[PDB]
Amino acid sequence: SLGPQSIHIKDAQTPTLLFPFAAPRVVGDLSEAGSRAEMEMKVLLWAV
Amino acid sequence: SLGPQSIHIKDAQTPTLLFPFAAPRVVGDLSEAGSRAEMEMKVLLWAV
Repeated sequence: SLGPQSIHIKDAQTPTLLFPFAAPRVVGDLSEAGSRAEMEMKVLLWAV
Repeated sequence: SLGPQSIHIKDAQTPTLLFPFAAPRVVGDLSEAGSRAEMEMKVLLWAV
C-alpha cells in the first residue's frame, strides 16, 4: 500500500513440487574446513 | 606450585584406547526438539 491506495501483488500460493538443489558455499581462502564440515551439513539437512 | 615450592601431580600421558559413550542430554521439559535434533548430532559427531 502506498499513501492513497493499495496494490495487489501476490494472490496466495500452495506448492506442489520442491527442488532443494542448494549449493552450500564456494569459499576456500580461509582454512575453514572444521567449521565448514558441519555448516554445510546444516545447509543440507536441517535447512531442507 | 604453592608459595615456597612446587608439587608434581601429573607426569605426562599418551593414550592408547578411546571410548566415546557420551550421553547427549536428559532434558525433556522445554519443547526443544528442533534445536535438540542438531545439538545432539553435534554432541556425537563433531565432538568425537
